[PDB]
Amino acid sequence: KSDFKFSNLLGTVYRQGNITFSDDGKQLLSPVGNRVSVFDLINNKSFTFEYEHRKNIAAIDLNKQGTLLISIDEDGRAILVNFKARNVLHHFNFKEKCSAVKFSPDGRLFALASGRFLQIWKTPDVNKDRQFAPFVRHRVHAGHFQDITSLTWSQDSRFILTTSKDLSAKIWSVDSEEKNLAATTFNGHRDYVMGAFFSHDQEKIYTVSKDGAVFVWEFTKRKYSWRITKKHFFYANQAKVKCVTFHPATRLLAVGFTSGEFRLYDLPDFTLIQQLSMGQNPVNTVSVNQTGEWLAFGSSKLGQLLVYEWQSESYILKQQGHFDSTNSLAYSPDGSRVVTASEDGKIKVWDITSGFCLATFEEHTSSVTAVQFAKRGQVMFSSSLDGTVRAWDLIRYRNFRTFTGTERIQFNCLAVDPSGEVVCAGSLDNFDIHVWSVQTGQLLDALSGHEGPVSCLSFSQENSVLASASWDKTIRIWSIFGRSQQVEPIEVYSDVLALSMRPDGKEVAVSTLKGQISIFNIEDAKQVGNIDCRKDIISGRFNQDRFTAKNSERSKFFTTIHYSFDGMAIVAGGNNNSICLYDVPNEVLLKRFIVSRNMALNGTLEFLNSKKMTEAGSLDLIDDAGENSDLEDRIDNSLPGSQRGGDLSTRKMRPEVRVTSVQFSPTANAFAAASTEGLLIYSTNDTILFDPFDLDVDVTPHSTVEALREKQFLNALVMAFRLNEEYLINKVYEAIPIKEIPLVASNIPAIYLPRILKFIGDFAIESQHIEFNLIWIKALLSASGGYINEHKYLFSTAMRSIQRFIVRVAKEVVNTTTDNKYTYRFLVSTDGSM
Amino acid sequence: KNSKIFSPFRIIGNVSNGVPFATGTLGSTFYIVTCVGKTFQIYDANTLHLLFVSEKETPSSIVALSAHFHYVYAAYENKVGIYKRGIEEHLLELETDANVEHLCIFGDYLCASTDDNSIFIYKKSDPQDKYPSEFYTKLTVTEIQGGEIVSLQHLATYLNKLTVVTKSNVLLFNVRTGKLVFTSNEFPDQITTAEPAPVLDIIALGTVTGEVIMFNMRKGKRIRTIKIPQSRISSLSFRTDGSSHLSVGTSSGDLIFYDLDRRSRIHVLKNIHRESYGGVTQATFLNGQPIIVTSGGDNSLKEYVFDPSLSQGSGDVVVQPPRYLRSRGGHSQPPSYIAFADSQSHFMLSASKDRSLWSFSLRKDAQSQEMSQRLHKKQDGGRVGGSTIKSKFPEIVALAIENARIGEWENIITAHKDEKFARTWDMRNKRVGRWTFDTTDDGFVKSVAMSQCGNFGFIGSSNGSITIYNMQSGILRKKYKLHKRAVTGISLDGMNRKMVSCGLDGIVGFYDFNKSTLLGKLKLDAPITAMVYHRSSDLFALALDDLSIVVIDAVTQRVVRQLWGHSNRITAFDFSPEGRWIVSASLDSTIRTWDLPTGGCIDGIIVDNVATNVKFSPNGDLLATTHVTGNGICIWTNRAQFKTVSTRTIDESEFLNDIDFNTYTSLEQIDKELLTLSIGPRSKMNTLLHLDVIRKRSKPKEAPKKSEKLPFFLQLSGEKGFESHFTKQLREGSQSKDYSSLLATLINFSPAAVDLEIRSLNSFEPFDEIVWFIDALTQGLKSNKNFELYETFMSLLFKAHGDVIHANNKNQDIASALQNWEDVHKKEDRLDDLVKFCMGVAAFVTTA
Amino acid sequence: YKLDVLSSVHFVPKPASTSLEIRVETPTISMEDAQPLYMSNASSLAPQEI
Amino acid sequence: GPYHIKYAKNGTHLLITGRKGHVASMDWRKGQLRAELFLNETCHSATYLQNEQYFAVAQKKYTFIYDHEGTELHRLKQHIEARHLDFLPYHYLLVTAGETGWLKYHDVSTGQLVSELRTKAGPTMAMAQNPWNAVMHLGHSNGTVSLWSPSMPEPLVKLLSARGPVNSIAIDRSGYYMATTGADRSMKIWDIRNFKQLHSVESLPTPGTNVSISDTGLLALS
RNA sequence: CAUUGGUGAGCAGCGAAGGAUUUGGUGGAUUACUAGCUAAUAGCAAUCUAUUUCAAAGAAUUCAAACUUGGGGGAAUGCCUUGUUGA
Repeated sequence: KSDFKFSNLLGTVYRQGNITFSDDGKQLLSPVGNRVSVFDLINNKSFTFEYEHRKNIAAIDLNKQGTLLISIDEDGRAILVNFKARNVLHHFNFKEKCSAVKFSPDGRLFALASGRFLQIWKTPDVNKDRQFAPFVRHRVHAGHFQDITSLTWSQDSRFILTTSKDLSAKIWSVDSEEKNLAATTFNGHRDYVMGAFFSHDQEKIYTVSKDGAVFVWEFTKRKYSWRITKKHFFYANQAKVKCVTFHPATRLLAVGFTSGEFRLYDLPDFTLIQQLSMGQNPVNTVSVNQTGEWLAFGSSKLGQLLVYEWQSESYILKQQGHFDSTNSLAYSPDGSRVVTASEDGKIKVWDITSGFCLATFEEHTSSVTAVQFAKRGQVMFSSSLDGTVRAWDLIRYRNFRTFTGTERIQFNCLAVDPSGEVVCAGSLDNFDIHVWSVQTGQLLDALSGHEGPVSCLSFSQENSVLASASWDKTIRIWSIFGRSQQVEPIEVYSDVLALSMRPDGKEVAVSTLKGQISIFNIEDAKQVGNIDCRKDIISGRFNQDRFTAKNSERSKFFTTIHYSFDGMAIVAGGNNNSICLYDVPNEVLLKRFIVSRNMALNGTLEFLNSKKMTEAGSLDLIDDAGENSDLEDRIDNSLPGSQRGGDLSTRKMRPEVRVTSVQFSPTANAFAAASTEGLLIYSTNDTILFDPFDLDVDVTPHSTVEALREKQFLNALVMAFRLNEEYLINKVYEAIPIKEIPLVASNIPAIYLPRILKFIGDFAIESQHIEFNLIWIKALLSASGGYINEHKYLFSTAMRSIQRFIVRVAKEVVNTTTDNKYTYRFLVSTDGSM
Repeated sequence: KNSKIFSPFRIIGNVSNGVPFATGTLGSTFYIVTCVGKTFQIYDANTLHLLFVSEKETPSSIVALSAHFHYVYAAYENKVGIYKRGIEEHLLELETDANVEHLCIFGDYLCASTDDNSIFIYKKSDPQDKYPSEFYTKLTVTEIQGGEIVSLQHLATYLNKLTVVTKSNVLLFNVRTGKLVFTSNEFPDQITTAEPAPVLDIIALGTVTGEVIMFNMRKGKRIRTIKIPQSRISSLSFRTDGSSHLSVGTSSGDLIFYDLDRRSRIHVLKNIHRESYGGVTQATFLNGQPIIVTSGGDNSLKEYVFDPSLSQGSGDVVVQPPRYLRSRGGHSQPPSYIAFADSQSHFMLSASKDRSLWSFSLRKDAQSQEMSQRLHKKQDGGRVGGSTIKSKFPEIVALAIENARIGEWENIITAHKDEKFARTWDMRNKRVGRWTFDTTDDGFVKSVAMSQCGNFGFIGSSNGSITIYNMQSGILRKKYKLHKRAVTGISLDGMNRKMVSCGLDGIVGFYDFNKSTLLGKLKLDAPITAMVYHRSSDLFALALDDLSIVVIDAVTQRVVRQLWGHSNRITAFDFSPEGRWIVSASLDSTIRTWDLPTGGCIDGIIVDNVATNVKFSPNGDLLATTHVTGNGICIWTNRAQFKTVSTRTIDESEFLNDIDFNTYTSLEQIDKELLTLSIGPRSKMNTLLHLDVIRKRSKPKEAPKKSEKLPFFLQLSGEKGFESHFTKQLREGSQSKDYSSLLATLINFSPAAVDLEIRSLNSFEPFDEIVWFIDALTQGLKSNKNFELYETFMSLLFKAHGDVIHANNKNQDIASALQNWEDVHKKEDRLDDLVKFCMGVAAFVTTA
Repeated sequence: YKLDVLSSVHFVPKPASTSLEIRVETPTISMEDAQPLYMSNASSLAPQEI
Repeated sequence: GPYHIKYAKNGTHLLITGRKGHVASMDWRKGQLRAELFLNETCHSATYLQNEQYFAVAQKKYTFIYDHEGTELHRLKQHIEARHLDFLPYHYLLVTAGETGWLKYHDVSTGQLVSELRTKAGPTMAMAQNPWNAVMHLGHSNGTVSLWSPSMPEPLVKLLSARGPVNSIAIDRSGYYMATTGADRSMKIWDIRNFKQLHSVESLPTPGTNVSISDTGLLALS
């Protein structure tokens, strides 16, 4: 029922730090602020880790063998993760701002550039168990003079050479007996050094500086040691080198400037292989894959990632996430995609299973406030603050309609008719509901009556009435069809600010500014019951709050509500750090989730640190800006007191935590929450939980396998359902033969009908037995059709996943087969040539 | 006695154990090595944060400790280990069987005195090396020269001299030659301690009466004699701040400070450590600071300061008494009840038989307060009646905690030994709450429970009654009289729907809670001594008295499992965080891990010491147990969380791998008649079908800039025959009329490779390559796997060479190949039949 | 732009406008993003638009 | 943050500045606090300009001029991005050298920007006034020290001191000897009349961060 | 008659060698614990100096440089740019 866990973080591709490839080159590890997303680019499957830091990540490094993953945030706090387990092995504090991590190419020991010191530690084995203190130190070198900005291992693992704001590079040997072989330093640059790299036979060293110069060092004569033989320069005027990388087997130098450019040189001899433009912001990180074919570029301003194959100039991927600008959410009527409406004036259709954006629409000028689909997943509607509401056709990608008012108010919420003929939008500038027809572009009516702005709209589908709820402290139900045109108001205790309607259409759930979810019947306007939701809310102290979180009431209500598709639970979320999952017939909460434990937002903690508070003021409300070494990162583009408009630079405050929208998924037991760090997607594993159903002393996996070996398929399937073990259901499901499928599917019990429907849907969207799954679906729908058509709400989010399977992965095989058949008929039937 | 799931992490909550600690100076900073059973721990001194702990437990207990700059010499049973940063950098095994008793390092020599009065002197090998390594000599003290060796000291400015102080006299040994040089006049008392004074030649000697002898060594004459009466002197320290003070810590709990110039006693700190646990076992002034670190045997280490004087001219006469400064501590007695206090596995509650409730920390060992038993001022108006001699509560025998309403009212309910009521506690303030909860039938609180929402507390007494108190206002609501023996377990569902109780009349009673009815009354055989409720699966477990664990589903209301196999009483047990295992520790010194689905014991540990509490983490990662002796909490981890664990039966031996590791790899193809798809991503077919337009959208907007000089063969210059392999394999497959290897390589090929080879087939001559390719695809469609891939390969062939075979239509070979193709494709239209039916009926069912 | 951001994007919208933009027949695969997947295959114009 | 010391010219007041916002003007000898300001913008330096009574601190962008009590008197719209302040005390001139590669002399009695001079060489890495001569020796990132004057819009004389950036310079009271340390771990003792370097310590076993010379010819290096 | 207004005088009740309110200071926590210093593959920590030096390496935009300005008018004299005379 309600065992959710943090599955995915969707809609954020890269924010800040270090972008890594897998050793095979198939997976791409990128840091969102705390967590780390991993994209498997071949199988098209992403995930993100459940653990998270307390501050933004500054470093990532994965082992060669793909076993261990060290992620270091800002200010030292490393976490060592077991990778193929997805589980945190150890926490270790390095107390200075760590600039770089890198394992050795052997794998045995890792280096760490932290301060002006080079630290070398030994890795813990993964085949062993957890220790109190697994990190055993190797050495700490302290030759440099200022902060160390880069770190590179030799190909054999016996040399490291580092790079620092000393304007200098330095070779250390790992072994004390090879100190004398390599104990040296390299001077001569002018601004910094930003990279130092070995050749593929380590007899040449290339060192690149922030000034824009590459020195080729070689161990030659004029007994003789380490001259500069060549000084090549990039002749960029305003651009500065921001990130360098080097693949030594193919001799590739990939440089990324602060103008947007990246250049690829060959470098024993400095030939411009390519010069391209990632964007119009700085380029903040470069990486290569092990073969040397893919180059991963990342920028932090606007937060984008670009994986580029450079032999044929081809973008493998070009994605751009979002941070603190996501005003609304919707699912496709499937578990396929999520459509987000974001403050930049953009709408993005994101996939789920491979967390990338499939499409972007960019026609609204200002921020897009809300987005809905029709009662079909081909057309969506969006409502924005430029005073317009537009329709979009997701087959030929065009806004075919743009409805506007007359007196140009700016629209906040919208709602679209099930029978897709009517779109009604409500604003806060006018508090009348404006309703347009969809086919003809005209506006039908302005439903008036609300005193004070309209906060939420919704269309009750299975009877088609309109529920509009407003700061009037009033719900109002309009019946706008059938020649009557009649209203009925309901009065609530506070000004309502969220609304949802049951799948039946029989009840409305409202969410008020007093901290109450109320639930009303809609035939008779009487109140059915309310959930009081004010004490199960985690509110936070801001860094600039002069009052306690206990007394603060900016965040003790919910501003988004969604009924489940059963109709039994509500998800709820507002301007606070907790998302709540409630149970309507029992008016008691099932669970509470804590959306972000990142101290670099604001409303996260309840109790700040009095060591940070001085008698001057908080140590965290001091301008750390003008200490910076960059004119562009030092200036302040802000406006006094503005919020919620424009870029994250235009407000001089720490971006708060909030959840802007929530929905339940239509097909699987998941829910998505559009929040300040992205789209948090929570989902359940019937694989991992043990939740049986009508057990007994005899029901056992051994007894079930005994029943299969004694050929009692109905009994084996029913025992596997009562054990509710996923591998057991899968074993017996593939173990029964073809000729007994209709008998078994007839004599299956009505209590285990929805369980077998859920199992077939999930297995079929990821399985290769299309014939077996279709035979099973045909037998079940044949045997038990009237039961499902009767219990249309118990089987909604199971038959929806089954429809998804049929349309997504069976109709495509049918398409290919029919095309081949008709092309063969034309090739073999028609006259030839000459 | 090893395990297969759990593995010991560390034992949490100990500070000291009565072995005299040692102080080690680093640069200008100090650390403190304290002994805790077999491991030691290295504490900072400016803050008392736990820096280091020993990484491997010793084979026996640690007798002595000493600490040079970076190195720590720990003398356990027969050996001496030389550790640095917790890791054993050298071992020094002695050549006897008698245990090591004392240990003193100085210079290049390490002097270790085993208990039969023989001192082993070890020497550094090279005078640059860091610890003594080699055997050098074996001195001995016979009976005619001295009694049992009390201590081994070294005085400053003594070339190769080792001051061995015995129970009768003080000896000096030359350690290089190995020759005694001096024997003091025999003291008429028994000497217990020695301590080198920070002046030359002077050692202080504490006896078993009240005497501290200031004894010279250049002359051999008792310079001073300071009498503590009616005490045994246990630890001596001097001051090196610039004031001439002395600290005499007694074996009664007292610590007395003398000024040696005025011959005065400045002060006496009374009862700092318990007399019953040794008293003061070590006191040390830090070197040049007015800070004394005193450690006892009651699992506590303190340190005090001497604030400077309040006068101006007088100064050393008006000395302020020593005030308190930092300290760490734990439990003195073993712990009684533990509980995980949140879902992060950050905090433990631990209530112990010294009547103290602590809040230990599993993240940082300096976050662990003690919860304060300081009552609240009444809300009625009367005066609370107790003793005016303040005391601690009786010991705790049950605890319930619920974090749903934290920081708003109380969320712990504790049941104390032989009292008639429970207490509320508050984990926010770490204080007691303002409500106490009575039973109302003269019965002791035998068990307690809390609602999930944090509103209700259920108290089950020792006469059957269940009282239900609201926790915000701590006010009584209900009372359930089903049992007439005691009530040994209460629980409420997560939906506040049903409520289980279980009691010593062998009775389980399932009540409703939203109504106030009885749903059922189950009677088992034996009495019932414990109940654990897993709410996520609605299964509870009852530990009985015919030595079994009865697992009962609460909804269908009957016994589903009955785990047998314990051979004595069942002390404690708990569920897995997901509902799959029950871990049960029992009084036959065993810990068994039973599996709930298959029903059998999958793991068994034998412990040396009986285990009285066992609690899984609320997260998956930790197991926490606690035993009969030992003042800590043993922490174990999950190999099962980082790996997979087989589920067999082990216990009768020690004391179908699909089903074992409970994973199931799906069949590649069930029948040889049913269709399948490819084993891979479902995007390979769409990419092959639309391989050109996706690359066209991937290419950038503008042209990139290049140079003019470039190597033409740059790819081949990236440094470090006759036929093609695909065509060769197709040719051999045509020769042998077997294309299986060709189809293996075609499924193997990547998107571009496939398009490249299929475009570069040969299509001019009597078309052998096209005929062989279509023959291979017909063999694949007869093989009935990779159906999407063979259909998409034929579509690619028709889009590349459609014009060639269209022009050369009705040629015999291509006609025959296409006829066989059409035969098998006709044979496989049934998939479209299936899809049409399922889509139409599903649409009708869902909408209409 | 500066005024809207300063005023915390509450404002009153633009009056209206019109513009007769053009379109071009392309596959929607090439119309959408740069990524290994896709979601629609048809052209960019209707059959009555061609 | 890390503080920053200035003494008055009488040697009777002390002006400390911390990198965060703490600016304190105190009497140091009778233990008084004349003015304490918790400015929040990162402050770089500060000088008592003519008395104990007025002092100018350099802030995140603009230089500010404060009274003897913390009453802010002026903010200088023309002194953008300064890190080095100074005061020619007979000429009543506040000299500010910044990150903009400019050098500005502002007459503090009238209120008038006497001169704006464009150092070509980019952000200034050190600065010290020759007191006997009242001429500003700046030290650039190239390694050149430059003697500057507010009438000539050209450097009076350029000296190549060190390889790579100059770290700190300091001129003797008598106006004859300049000490300059540069980030190539080097320290030069230069003569200023006739401009002949005297002697050049070449391998300091860390770069020299600060130099100062007393009124007895004592030479202090940090 | 009430006071859901203040100031006092007494009970009933609670009630173990007392009780209540306010308040200065210090300690420990408020993020998840791998020891101090330095010139650092080691040394010091009771000291770095009567080895603290030498050898090596190390010098573009022939100066590209305020990306750093509240709005309008101007700018004698300055400053910048371009040309010119004379050395």
